[PDB]
Amino acid sequence: NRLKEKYNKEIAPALMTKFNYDSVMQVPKIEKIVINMGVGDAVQNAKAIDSAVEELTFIAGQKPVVTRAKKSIAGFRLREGMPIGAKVTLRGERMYDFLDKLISVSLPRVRDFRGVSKKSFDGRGNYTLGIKEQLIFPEIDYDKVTKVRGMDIVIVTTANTDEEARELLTQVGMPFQK
Amino acid sequence: RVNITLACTECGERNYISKKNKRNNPDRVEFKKYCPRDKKSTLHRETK
Amino acid sequence: MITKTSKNAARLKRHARVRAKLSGTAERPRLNVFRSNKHIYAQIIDDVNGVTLASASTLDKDLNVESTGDTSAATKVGELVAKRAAEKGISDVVFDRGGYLYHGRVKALADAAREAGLKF
Amino acid sequence: MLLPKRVKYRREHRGKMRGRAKGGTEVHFGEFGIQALEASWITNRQIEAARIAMTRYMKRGGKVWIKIFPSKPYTAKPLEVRMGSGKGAPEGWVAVVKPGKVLFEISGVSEEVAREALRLASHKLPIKTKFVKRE
Amino acid sequence: MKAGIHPNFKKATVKCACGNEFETGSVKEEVRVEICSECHPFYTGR
RNA sequence: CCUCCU
RNA sequence: CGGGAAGUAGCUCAGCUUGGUAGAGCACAUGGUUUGGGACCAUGGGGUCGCAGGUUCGAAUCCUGUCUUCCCGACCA
RNA sequence: UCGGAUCGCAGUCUGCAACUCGACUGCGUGAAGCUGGAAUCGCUAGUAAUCGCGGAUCAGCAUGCCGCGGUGAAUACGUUCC
RNA sequence: UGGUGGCGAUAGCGAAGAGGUCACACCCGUUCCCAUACCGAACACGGAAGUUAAGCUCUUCAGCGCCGAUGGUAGUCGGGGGUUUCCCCCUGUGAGAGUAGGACGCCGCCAA
RNA sequence: ACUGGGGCGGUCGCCUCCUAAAAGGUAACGGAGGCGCCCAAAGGUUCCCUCAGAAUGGUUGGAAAUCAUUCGCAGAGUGUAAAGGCACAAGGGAGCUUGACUGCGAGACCUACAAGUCGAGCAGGGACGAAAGUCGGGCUUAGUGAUCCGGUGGUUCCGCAUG
RNA sequence: GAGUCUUGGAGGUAGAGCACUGAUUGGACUAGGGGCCGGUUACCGAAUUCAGUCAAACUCCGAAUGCCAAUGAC
Ligand SMILES: [K+]
Ligand SMILES: [K+]
Ligand SMILES: [Mg+2]
Ligand SMILES: [Mg+2]
Ligand SMILES: [Mg+2]
Ligand SMILES: [Mg+2]
Ligand SMILES: [Mg+2]
Ligand SMILES: [Mg+2]
Ligand SMILES: [Mg+2]
Ligand SMILES: [Mg+2]
Ligand SMILES: [Mg+2]
Ligand SMILES: [Mg+2]
Ligand SMILES: [Mg+2]
Ligand SMILES: [Zn+2]
Ligand SMILES: [Zn+2]
Repeated sequence: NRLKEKYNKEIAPALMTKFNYDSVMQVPKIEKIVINMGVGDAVQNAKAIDSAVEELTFIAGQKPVVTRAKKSIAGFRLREGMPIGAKVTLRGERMYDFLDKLISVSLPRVRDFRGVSKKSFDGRGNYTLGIKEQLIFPEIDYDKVTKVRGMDIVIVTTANTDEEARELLTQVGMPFQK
Repeated sequence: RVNITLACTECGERNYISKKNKRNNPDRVEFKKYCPRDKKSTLHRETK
Repeated sequence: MITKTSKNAARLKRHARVRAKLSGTAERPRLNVFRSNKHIYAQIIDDVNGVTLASASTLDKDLNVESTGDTSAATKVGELVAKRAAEKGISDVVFDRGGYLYHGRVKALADAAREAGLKF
Repeated sequence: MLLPKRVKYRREHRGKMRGRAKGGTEVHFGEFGIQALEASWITNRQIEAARIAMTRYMKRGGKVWIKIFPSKPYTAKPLEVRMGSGKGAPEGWVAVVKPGKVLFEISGVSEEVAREALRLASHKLPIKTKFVKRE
Repeated sequence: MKAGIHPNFKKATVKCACGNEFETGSVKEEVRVEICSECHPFYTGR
């Protein structure tokens, strides 16, 4: 799609010049996008997962895997092996198709949107942004949603540093806070 | 958790003993085991 | 960042796992496979002495195959190592799949090697 | 009164006290110190008496290190019982002190004051001792 | 993509009422948005 | 049921 | 000295044996009723389970130590 | 589309002056509240209930008070009990 | 160079460089076999536009890790002595720590 | 019955550690703990894999749920006590299974006896695997009780003149 | 069969050490808590770090002896 073509033709040659790499193989790319929904109210409500899956299914376009509890935790009333979340890993076209829709369409629909933060890099050039409403995604219908619930969206990149990752994401339409 | 006998379904010979949990396995357990009489692997079933 | 693991480093762990239960003697040597991106290679080895007895690759000029990568090349290589084995007086071997899944090119080599003579 | 905060086993073998001290045979933190010439258990009660005696004479000036810590528990049976019927209950705490061990060190006073402070402490301890200097 | 388990995913075409047009991949056949990157003010600048 | 002292 | 048993709201007691929920009576508080009390009626709130350590995802509950208070025993000489 | 508290902004008027501490207006905000436990009050007719209107005090400030009309019920067997 | 072995990390970490026609990689695809508790990431099948950036290969280095004497000391078999919770002596033996030092690989086989 | 006199209290079999003096063994009413099971997979096999914890980022979401990256001989796990082991895993995952087989068994360990332990290998008929091969329960070591008597199933055995 | 010499081996004691577990001293250092105003202090402090102690049920190590053997010799 347009963003993959934009990456190869425009962004990657620019980053080569920008950072003055020896090889084109050094140019940072987006590896994968992991979308996570933590669903701790699955402890209480059994159908919370079934719903949360269905939302994430349409948003991403792949069937999510249902994550389970690594430990029992008393504070949360969590037992080991309980379904308490759902992730989906996006690579290739399904990744760029998603990331295009995120930037082009969904992040505009965020209520009172004033850019995504410049702080939210991990220190090694991976970006994570927290969505609050699943209503922003155009596949999600307003009427069908009952329980409102957000998600984490990890953008993993081959950038070693934040400034290299920042550049790549800025070169994509991603609206960083001015 | 209880002692069981597995009788060969062909000849009827009570060939094996074993244990099972009745809570976990309430129905009569079945296994394919060597029957010395029949000189082959036959289905054996928990005795009623 | 994402530090990727070397496919070969992963393979060598898998190969070590094979080689724990499997090794060549002079009487019954080890038909090892190595499968590169471009080529496929077969060595017949005994591990007590540590010596290759026969070999065959897609680098051999005897093969007049177009694609060295594909399964058809593996069948040609599997024949040729089995022929060269029979010259040295080798019938029985153990197949060392080299960490690779017993599938595709590696299986194609193994199946060709059987038909050509070698007993496994 | 020094004792360990917890211990792995409340009842331990008494053990033996052969040999010179493994470590702590030189004044290391302080300028001056008192060295054991004989082996003994030193109880936590004796360590407190010795500490106070030297600290009072220094007028709480300078600095005292207590190089031994009474980690080893010792048991006693109740008065007047017969032998046997299990080991006695934990009674107190001792440090095992072998010849050569520097027990206390002192800094921040004169040698004359150090000598006297440590002399006074020596009379609280169940062993012969020698005054020592760092090098 | 192991078959059966996933949803149907195909050409889409998103359309800003504001006028922008482009074709992503999505589940819906005709996506129609009332806002996008070119219309929204943070992106444009006001 | 009870209803402080002068 | 040896052996038991308790220790939970202000007071008296359940819950412990089966690990996941802190209860009950009186008292306390607010309202009502009465000239005003009492009684009565309605409506609330109150510990974190002696202390410490342990096992457990999780301890009033299971294990240990300690403290306090009781009870029983201490015989043949 | 009940209700109109609370709060933000912008005003109006009186007054020397509306911070503490005025009323009113516009725009925005849009709380509790789904007819109220034990208990308890008024009223026998143009009454009760409900709807507006006026006045004194007063610069300004009334859901209070004192008046005014509009619409306009139900029920009373009876005297045992409070 | 690549494959495949043997040898206690003296082989390892870490750091700084160098290299790629072929070979080894990354790399480019998902029609097919096969594949993912989701994902062609991996595994699998195919490809050669690109690249030595990484792996891989080769130099240099003693910061970490590793190996490591000699001497001395502790201990101790045997034999004696004493002031006997312990200590001393004599013919043997002899650490651990510490250190001098070594070491940034040594030895095969096959193919090109 | 044991018993630093007896009574009273406690204990009695099995497993693990220390005491135990660097083979093995080794006492005390010495010091510490477990056991009288559990699991139809928590067994077999084939294939794949790597853990604790921390830092940093991130909706709800906290000290701590799920996600991502980095560091990470293991600081985890191994049904359960402990010890010895285990990261070519003995730890984790998935597919197919029932070897948690029948007949045995060179030879060993242990040992007063009775018992207890290990075992290559052979045959029968299988499981998994392309094959090599592995499999006679479980990382190992507790989870058990002689004889007599009686019950139940099987049986080319006996059957008090003969059937 | 035994003794001794020679050779090989199993094993974790004495000693020692701190690599693990546990205990523990001083300094640097502060997360955090406590007095004292989101602010400050001679009050305690986890981790980290430097140095230092200790251990029947600690071990990165590790004897002397003893033990099991082999090999001849005396
Ligand atoms: K006695
Ligand atoms: K399995
Ligand atoms: Mg009247
Ligand atoms: Mg007025
Ligand atoms: Mg040495
Ligand atoms: Mg007796
Ligand atoms: Mg007695
Ligand atoms: Mg008794
Ligand atoms: Mg011994
Ligand atoms: Mg022994
Ligand atoms: Mg009898
Ligand atoms: Mg007869
Ligand atoms: Mg020692
Ligand atoms: Zn049968
Ligand atoms: Zn637009």
